[PDB]
Order: sequence, then C-alpha cells, then structure tokens
Amino acid sequence: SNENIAGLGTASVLEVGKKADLNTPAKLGEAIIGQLTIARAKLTSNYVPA
Amino acid sequence: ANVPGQKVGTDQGKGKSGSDALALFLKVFAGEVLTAFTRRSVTADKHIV
Repeated sequence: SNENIAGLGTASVLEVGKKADLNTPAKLGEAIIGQLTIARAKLTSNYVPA
Repeated sequence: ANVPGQKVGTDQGKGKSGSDALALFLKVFAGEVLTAFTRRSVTADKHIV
C-alpha cells in the first residue's frame, strides 16, 4: 500500500555510508552532496514541479 | 449491453477492496430532532393552597 493509485510513484530512501568511517567533518559533506544528486533526479521523473 | 462510464463512488486505490459502490459519499443531517413527549399534572387546582 505504498502508492495512492498504481502508476504514480513511491517514496525514496537513500543510504550514505558507515558512521565510523567519516571522522573528518569535511569527509561527510562530500558524501552528502554526492547523494543529493540522485535525490534531485528521482523527483523529476515523477513530474514534481521545481 | 451496458455503457462504459465513470465510477465516482467506488474506491479503486492500491491494495484496497472495491466491493462497495457507495463508499466515497457522505452522510448528512436531516433537520428534525426527536424529543420526548411531555408530561402534565392533574392535581394543581383541586385542594387547598
């Protein structure tokens, strides 16, 4: 029951990585802005206005 | 046979049963209230006051 009507779209959950391997504060923003790219693209294919 | 058309009262969501054809309509207020019948006294004017 993850959709309103079949053929409209679902929600997205994206993983960033392990927690013990990102000690440096500047080693986390890279992963964040590297995972925001897929999030940007997955919302356009469902026709969500910008 | 029958004529194809629209079903405005049937629920056709994902994973939802659609065996009822009046599911998306609402219930409304009629306009009258049923209050109990009144009671009256009989001995008011038949003794000394």
